[PDB]
Amino acid sequence: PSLATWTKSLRDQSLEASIESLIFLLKRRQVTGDECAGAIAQLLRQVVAKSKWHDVDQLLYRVQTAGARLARAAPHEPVIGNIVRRVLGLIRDEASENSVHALRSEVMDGIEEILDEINQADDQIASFAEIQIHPGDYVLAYQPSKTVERFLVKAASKRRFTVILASLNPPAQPYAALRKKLNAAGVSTINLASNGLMAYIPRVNKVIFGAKAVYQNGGLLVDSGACIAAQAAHEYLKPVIALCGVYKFCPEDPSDEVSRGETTTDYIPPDLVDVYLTNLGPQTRHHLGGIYADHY
Amino acid sequence: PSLATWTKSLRDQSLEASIESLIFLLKRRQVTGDECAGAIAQLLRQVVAKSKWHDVDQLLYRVQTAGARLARAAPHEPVIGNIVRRVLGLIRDEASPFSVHALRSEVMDGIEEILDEINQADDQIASFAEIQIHPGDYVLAYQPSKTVERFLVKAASKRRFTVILASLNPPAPGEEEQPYAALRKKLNAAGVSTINLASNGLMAYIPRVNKVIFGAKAVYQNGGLLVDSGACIAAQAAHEYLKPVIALCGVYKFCPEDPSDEVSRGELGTTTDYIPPDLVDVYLTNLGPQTRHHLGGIYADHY
Amino acid sequence: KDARSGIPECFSHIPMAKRIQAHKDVHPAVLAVGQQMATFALKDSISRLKATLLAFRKVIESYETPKGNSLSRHFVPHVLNPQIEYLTECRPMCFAMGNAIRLLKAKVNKFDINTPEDEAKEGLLEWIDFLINERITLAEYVIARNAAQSINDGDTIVTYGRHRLVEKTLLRARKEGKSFNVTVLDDPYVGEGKELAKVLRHAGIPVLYSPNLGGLRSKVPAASNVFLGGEAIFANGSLHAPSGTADVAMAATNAGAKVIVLCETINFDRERVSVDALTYNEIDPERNTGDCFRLLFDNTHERYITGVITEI
Amino acid sequence: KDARSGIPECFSHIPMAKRIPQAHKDVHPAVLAVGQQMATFALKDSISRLKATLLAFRKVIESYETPKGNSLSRHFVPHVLNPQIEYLTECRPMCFAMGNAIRLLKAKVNKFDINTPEDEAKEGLLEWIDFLINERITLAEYVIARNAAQSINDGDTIVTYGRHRLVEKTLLRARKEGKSFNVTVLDDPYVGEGKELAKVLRHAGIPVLYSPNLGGLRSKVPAASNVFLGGEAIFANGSLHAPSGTADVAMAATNAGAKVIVLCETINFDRERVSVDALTYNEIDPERNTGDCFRLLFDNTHERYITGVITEIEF
Repeated sequence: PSLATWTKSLRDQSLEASIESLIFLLKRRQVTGDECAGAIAQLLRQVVAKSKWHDVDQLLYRVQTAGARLARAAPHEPVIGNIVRRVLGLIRDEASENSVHALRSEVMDGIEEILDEINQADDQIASFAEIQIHPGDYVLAYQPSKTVERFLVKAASKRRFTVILASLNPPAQPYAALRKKLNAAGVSTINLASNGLMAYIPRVNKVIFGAKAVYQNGGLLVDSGACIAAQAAHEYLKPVIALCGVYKFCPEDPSDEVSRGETTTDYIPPDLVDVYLTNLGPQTRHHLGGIYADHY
Repeated sequence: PSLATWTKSLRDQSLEASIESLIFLLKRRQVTGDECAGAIAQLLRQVVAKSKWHDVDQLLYRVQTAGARLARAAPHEPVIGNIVRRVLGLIRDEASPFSVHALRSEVMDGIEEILDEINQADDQIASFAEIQIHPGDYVLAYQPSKTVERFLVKAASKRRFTVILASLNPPAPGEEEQPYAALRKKLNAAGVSTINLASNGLMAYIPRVNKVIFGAKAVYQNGGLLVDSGACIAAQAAHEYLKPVIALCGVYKFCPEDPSDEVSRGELGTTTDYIPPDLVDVYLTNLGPQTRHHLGGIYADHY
Repeated sequence: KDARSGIPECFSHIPMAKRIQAHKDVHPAVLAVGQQMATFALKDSISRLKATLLAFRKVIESYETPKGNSLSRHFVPHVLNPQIEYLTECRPMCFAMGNAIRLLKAKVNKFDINTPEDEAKEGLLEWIDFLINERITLAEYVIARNAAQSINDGDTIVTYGRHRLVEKTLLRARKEGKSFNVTVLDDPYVGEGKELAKVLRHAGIPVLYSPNLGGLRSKVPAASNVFLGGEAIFANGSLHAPSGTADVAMAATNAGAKVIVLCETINFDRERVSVDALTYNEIDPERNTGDCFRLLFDNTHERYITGVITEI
Repeated sequence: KDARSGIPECFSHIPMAKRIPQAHKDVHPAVLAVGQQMATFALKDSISRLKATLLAFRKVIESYETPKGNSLSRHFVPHVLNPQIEYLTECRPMCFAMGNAIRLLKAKVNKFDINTPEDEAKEGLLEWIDFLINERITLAEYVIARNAAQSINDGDTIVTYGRHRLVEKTLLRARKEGKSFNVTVLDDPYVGEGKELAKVLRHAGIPVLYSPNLGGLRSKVPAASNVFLGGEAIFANGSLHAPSGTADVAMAATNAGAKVIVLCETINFDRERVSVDALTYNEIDPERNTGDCFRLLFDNTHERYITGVITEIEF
């Protein structure tokens, strides 16, 4: 139903059972994309811990078979692939540095550092909120991700401003906990029950949303309907800010099909995005390319 | 000297003396905006009263001679020409077995109605202010003429909003007083927040404002504006951020032709600037909001 | 309580439909029609206009001038105006209603005391009939005609929500033997576009339906032609339309797709100019509150419109 | 209460020169001097500020003597360099050049170890300061001026805003190359430095048109014009941090169809920070702090309005 129990119990179950459970969770899709990255890292770490391997290439085979299965599980989230290849890169680096046990525990603790990097990514990003948001600002937060919500909260701790909450579809009320967790901080919130944001855009000062993925060209994978906000914002020259962790930075260009069409998720071309905010800092497209070199 | 005093002389003063006293007054540039138009009307009325005539043709001759002299006097105000041209039209449509006295008193009272239309154009325009300005709006009023100021004042009465005051040049060292103090206190009384910018160049502040408002000295057939200097920087800056640009102008300031290429360039005066029609989104008049295609028609009405 | 209260300050100036028994004497027709306006049974401006005109028509023929008075002095102040204001407090009037009313009162005050009652009343009546026939019915027929002739075989037509004129156009074009594809986009908060889709598929038109505006760039290609209807067109050339319209229009414009608006001349507002959606708008009666807020209409700049098709 | 009070809410976050409240701590006299000329606004160019600061720090370094117990790497940055830093920073908010140079300086300091002779550390730092001044500032200025100047040709009309050291030297060089051209100088009526630049150009023999303000801007920036602009810094996203009014001229030129060329040393390039609006990184005028009369020193010019950037880097 949820899986704090699974993370605690991940060690207890046979590796395969855990993998199947992870796949089921992915199919359900309940797990947060941000959370999704953490699960992949952890699952692969315990793969390394409990898999049958006796040389380095074996590691590469076992984490790629696992990672591939995990990739078929949730095609919608490409962060999985990134996490997998990052783990692989680490193993390769260890091999280059180069006996199974020492390698085992450096790979495992490397994965642990990936894990906690992922977990403090949100607050590290939120540290820039005070700079990006000014007093009296009007912020259109579209389908706010947990990254975005905590961004807005610590923006709220040191600034007084207004948040405009836009969602693609009506509830089958949204963001209640978030919106007066915001009013408590003294931030005004108005929740838009409109699909199509062209009417309200001139009144907001900037647009903020989380990204599920970032491609080489600067393209984004976002929630559906985020692109209408992005485009509407772009025509009125309102700054578009994407909140994304470095692990979500893809070394792949988008598929042509993805570029051509999305829905579940939508694609935003790089010309519609003015700022990428990451844990390492705010990065330009050129700088994005730069950290891609850093990341992989 | 005093505009009002010149008025007294006009009532009891010789026509020629009053003519070139109004001319000296125009060249000094003490007369501002709409008042100029009204003065022209008054003068033209007095022309008709004492204007050496026994048929319509010299009435037209002296109203055009005088009007030519006032037009030449102040090239920066083209409203003069407009007033003159309407006075002429007025004369020739009430030209048609009667004594001139009948014509003179009818032309003169026609000019009085020109005059009072000129005089309540501002309130008529301001009646649309509550509609154009919204609660919580941010309004960049650039170098506000009194037309703009009552627009804002009667906007203030029924709305809560913020006015940002921009001026082209810094206050003169002699004045030792920062500007629009009167406007700013009548605005603060109404509960309207005001910020006065000592900035040349408004690009930094434009994204934050919601709309730009300024008075126009003239409106041409093509939709071009003659404005105070530096209004164009506001208009363009706003245009790039897709901020609505609203020009406040009475129908009398509407010129019936496209601007001369000297005006279009910006060589006139330079105290005044030209704004091409693509930077102006709304023309607000006493009759209402008029837009580009519709302009050609109303210029026909005026003359 | 005050429905007006709780509206965010930015949107305070904006009018809202007040649900309303507890009314002044009014004609039964006007009562009915006004209350179908309150329920939002009729939200097309043309349907509202037509209903109002028929109601006013029966109001006119039931009217009998008091003895020792004139019809012209008596009718506008004591009879027509109560109907008008009742309607205004059932729901804020659309431009069509306002314009038609202004025209109607122009014809009432053309009248004089020496004008007998009998010819004046049916003067008003076939004035109403002429208005309905040539400014509404014939106008619709002609617009449908012209727009259907604009369509060519193999075209992909994109529309937003369900608009009466767009529907009549696509249907007419289909019965002319033309073959084309229609993409119907919808407001998930309204959802009428779905039933539009069902109608178009009943006639044999292939339809792709999207419940919302997500993935918009995908389904508004440069090759596509976008057909839109509205409530009115302002003097500066911008389109007053159901919310979400401007988004489709802009998306299409930046795709390179043609954006064609269909509109009757009765809906052109020469007098008023709007530069933003906030100047002339209406709040959703149920979503007035700050926790859940929605505006019924949006403004589409002339910038995003390729052409307008009318009867004229 | 305080000067900060009375600043409008939208602009609360923006820093302002509070000057000196003067009182001198254990700061170096050169640093003291430079700092109070920063307080006076005698030096308002980021490059002049940087260079003065570098000479001050240079004299701080060569007088510095390690305590016997302490090591130069361990003791100098915490107890010597930092006091200078905060005194200067509290004379006036630091421009990017100074910040960058400081971070580089301390980068070079922490490479140092306890087992390093102090003399070797000191003229390591000193030859670094000299190299920085010679190749980042002086030579850079020369090369930027030359290369930008060859872009100018006979019969051209050049437009510039205010007075910029790089622009002034570029135009002077261009005239000294025997080229004949026209310069239109636009000014901030609140600053008014352009007039002097205009006078200098006349002495140079270059005909020039002076405009005290940005009125009638459309008139004097034709599409044929080439506009040369200088600034204080360039952000990572490519936008120009410049004296107020710059973005206005840049846009006017851009939508006129005129080419916009920015002259800048690489020191001023900030690869870490991105600015999308003038409010993110700006400084308030100490005299125009009040709501009654308000002014911001800088504005942000989007890359949309920049045709090209010319720097010291030739290849």
